[PDB]
Amino acid sequence: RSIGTTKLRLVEFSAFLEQQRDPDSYNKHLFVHIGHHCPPPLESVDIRQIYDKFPEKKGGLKELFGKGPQNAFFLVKFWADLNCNIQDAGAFYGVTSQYESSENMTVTCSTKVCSFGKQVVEKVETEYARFENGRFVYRINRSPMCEYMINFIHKLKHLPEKYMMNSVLENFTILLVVTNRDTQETLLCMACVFEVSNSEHGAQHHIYRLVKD
Amino acid sequence: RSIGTTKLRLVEFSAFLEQQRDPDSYNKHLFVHIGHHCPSAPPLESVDIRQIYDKFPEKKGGLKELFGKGPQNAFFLVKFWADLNCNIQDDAGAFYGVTSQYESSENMTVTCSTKVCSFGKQVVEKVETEYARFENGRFVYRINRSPMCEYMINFIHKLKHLPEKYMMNSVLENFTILLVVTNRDTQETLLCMACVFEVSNSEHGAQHHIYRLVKD
Amino acid sequence: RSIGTTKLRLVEFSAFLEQQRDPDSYNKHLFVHIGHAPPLESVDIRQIYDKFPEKKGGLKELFGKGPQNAFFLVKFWADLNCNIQDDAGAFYGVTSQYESSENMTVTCSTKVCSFGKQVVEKVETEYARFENGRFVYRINRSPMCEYMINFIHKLKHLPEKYMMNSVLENFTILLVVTNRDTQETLLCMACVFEVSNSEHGAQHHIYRLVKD
Amino acid sequence: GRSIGTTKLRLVEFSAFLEQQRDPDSYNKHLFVHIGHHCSAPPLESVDIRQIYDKFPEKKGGLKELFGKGPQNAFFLVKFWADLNCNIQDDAGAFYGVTSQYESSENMTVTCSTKVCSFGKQVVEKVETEYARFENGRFVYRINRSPMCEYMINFIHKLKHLPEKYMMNSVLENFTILLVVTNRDTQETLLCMACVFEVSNSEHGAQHHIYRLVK
Ligand SMILES: *CCC(=O)N1CCc2ccc(Oc3ccc(C(F)(F)F)c(F)c3)cc2C1
Ligand SMILES: *CCC(=O)N1CCc2ccc(Oc3ccc(C(F)(F)F)c(F)c3)cc2C1
Ligand SMILES: *CCC(=O)N1CCc2ccc(Oc3ccc(C(F)(F)F)c(F)c3)cc2C1
Ligand SMILES: *CCC(=O)N1CCc2ccc(Oc3ccc(C(F)(F)F)c(F)c3)cc2C1
Repeated sequence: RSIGTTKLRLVEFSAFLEQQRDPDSYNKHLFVHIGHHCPPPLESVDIRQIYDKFPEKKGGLKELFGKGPQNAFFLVKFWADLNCNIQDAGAFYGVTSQYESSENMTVTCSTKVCSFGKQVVEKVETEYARFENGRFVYRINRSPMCEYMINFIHKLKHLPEKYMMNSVLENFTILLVVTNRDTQETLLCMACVFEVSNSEHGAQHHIYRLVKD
Repeated sequence: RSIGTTKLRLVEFSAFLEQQRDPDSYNKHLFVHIGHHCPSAPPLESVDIRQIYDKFPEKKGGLKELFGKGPQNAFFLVKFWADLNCNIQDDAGAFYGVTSQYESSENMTVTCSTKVCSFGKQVVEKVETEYARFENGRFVYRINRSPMCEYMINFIHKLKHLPEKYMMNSVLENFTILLVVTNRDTQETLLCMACVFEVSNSEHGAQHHIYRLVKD
Repeated sequence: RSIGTTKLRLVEFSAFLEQQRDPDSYNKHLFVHIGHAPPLESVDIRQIYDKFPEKKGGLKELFGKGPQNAFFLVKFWADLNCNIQDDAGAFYGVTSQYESSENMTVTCSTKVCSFGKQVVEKVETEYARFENGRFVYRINRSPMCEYMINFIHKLKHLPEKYMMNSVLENFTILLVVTNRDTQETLLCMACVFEVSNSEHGAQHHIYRLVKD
Repeated sequence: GRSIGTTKLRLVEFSAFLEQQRDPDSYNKHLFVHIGHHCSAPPLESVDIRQIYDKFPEKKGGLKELFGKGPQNAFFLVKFWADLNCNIQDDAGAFYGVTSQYESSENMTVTCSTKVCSFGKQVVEKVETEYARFENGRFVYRINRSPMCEYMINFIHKLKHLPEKYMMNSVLENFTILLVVTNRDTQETLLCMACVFEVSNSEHGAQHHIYRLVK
């Protein structure tokens, strides 16, 4: 009941704000987080429902899902924790991700930020395996957020009501595609949709399998 | 110059409070900090060790006995101005810790003795043994995230309960810590740091002043 | 399954030898390792009571207080295929990592036992760090005691593996992880040892400890 | 003693290495080259930059243009004696990497440009942007385990196939690396290292010699 195949598993996804107010003061706030698999079957969602929320030209979600394998494709619903004081104090907006496999491969992680189903920015990162605790580990550590995403978070936090933030987020999505660079095989695909958390616990997520009917 | 000989050099001393308010919220506050930095600077100022003998434990294993055995160039006075500007969230997922790092050209087994003293009498001692790790062309001795004893956690709580820094400084006049790093095999004193404390009133946060201890 | 409960789970256990031959050369050899399928096999705890101490705070007393689902037998096949070139820049160490949903002060007791009698105890207190959505307890590089370093040397001096296995019949390690505040047993690992003859190196088999 | 640094940025670590995992119980790490953290003392020995212009790319964005813009105190020649005494095992989960660390009193976005040059012509460029971490009372810029490009992995293999170090040294006469660390916001050159290579005369050691570049 996690984001993974037999070939690759998501261990960590963390989007955060670090703030160093002074030499004695450090703070780290998590906006969204997914942790490592821990021992019912995963709920399914028809991919046709999200076709308009992602690009559908050459290399689009429909084309990618068509090539398969279908068991690599997940819908991730995020509730973002925006309860943080953005000070004046060096700020760093970052994303940390970790994957694990039994196999050693060169993996390419494609991150596409999408507004009304149109690509606004793509970030491409290549990662090589590291043998830790009896498995091959792939870590993108402290990937800096683009100015688009920093500005977007600022604009959302300016809205006085969470229903207004959720309304804006209806047209905001992120597509994460992890590919074996050598074979061009899709290892993992995460279609990400966003709301703001109202919970005291903070950031939440719900994972679904993507299928056709 | 720095807290260091040809045999051992202090790289880092950091006393801190970590607080995890919730799964999305982490904070780390430094109370005191020393780092080693490449000098641009004069030799370290001297203090007569006779002036501080009453502020530390004496008789067998005491500062006078340790300084007598030498070497004298291993002995330093450290004046700390502690940053107490932090919100203790009722110790909700709180960790009080000390990180220290030393470096040497030699591979040694080092023993770090910490004696907390009230009016010149030992109130608690902590002893830690460290083994070298060869990192970046030097032997490194790292105590990572050593937990503070309950005496020190309670003491910090009591100080922060005082409404004025002048009241905290009055209490701290009679509070000292003696740090002794020893070669466990030869029993040679590598470094000795006699530590005295005030609270910082600076905007920048924690401050420190290092002196050599001499006899004259 | 794995070594864990709802309250605490073993993530990593490694016993190793590091050697720094020169400034450009570093080597690390693992003797034994555990990293986190049908349900785990059961073993009757009565079979192993004589292999561990049974006075006040002993295995029978600990198992009696429970919970029983915290108690495991770990059979290790140790990889002794390593050139102890010298103790020349050599470090013998143990790394362990545990995870829990709860924030606790955990006490890790390690008892080395010869013919069911304690020869050395190491007690290590660990405080949580919240990493990747869980509380993590890491003993990062715990130095081996001289007893264990000398024991490994003496075993490797024997010309045949059957002789090493014979000596190891009367050697055990008891690992007890306790909530320091409540004194609840979180995990107990009763460890028994053979030498590996496998090309793959170190192996292990985990069992639940039960009464019948 | 000798240190690659200015008042604005100082090299703490440069390490090029090979990690090998022979089996689940066996790990090895070999350093090819290493520069450590180092601190009155006299000036560094000088080299006329005109002598090395042919050994690095020139015209627009070139070493002459970079040195012209300055500051001159940011420019260093680094002679490396590489340790190639290592057993490259057959497909044994190998990782070829470079680890670098810089420190500053100032908080900056720094861009590290690495240009591998054969006969003074760029064969590969790697660009890495690093953001500061405030650690032990300073801003630290760490590129941890940057993977070596196939060109460099293949080059190390081909050199090690030669039966004599003097033959490797002959090949290395036309091999250089240019490291340029830039303040991304202001486009100021913080540090420039013009790197030349020999194989070490030692059985098991790596060495280096640092020089100032002058006109
Ligand atoms: C340039 C691309 C980039 O900076 N990204 C894309 C990857 C990524 C994924 C998740 C997050 O985290 C958030 C945080 C807050 C919200 C908000 F505003 F509440 F909806 C998010 F949608 C996503 C950042 C990035 C950064
Ligand atoms: C059991 C010993 C222990 O926990 N120690 C001794 C070593 C040590 C050194 C320094 C600090 O940091 C502080 C922080 C604040 C004050 C205060 F409050 F100003 F007095 C200090 F005196 C010392 C902690 C320890 C912890
Ligand atoms: C002082 C205690 C100590 O040093 N320990 C106890 C914990 C521990 C657990 C496992 C190992 O690893 C080995 C390695 C080899 C053998 C051998 F030789 F096969 F018997 C073992 F039994 C255990 C070391 C320690 C170290
Ligand atoms: C794609 C660029 C790359 O992978 N690089 C360039 C940066 C770098 C710097 C130094 C080293 O280390 C060596 C090791 C050995 C030799 C040799 F062959 F002996 F001369 C070197 F020249 C350089 C690697 C890189 C990797």
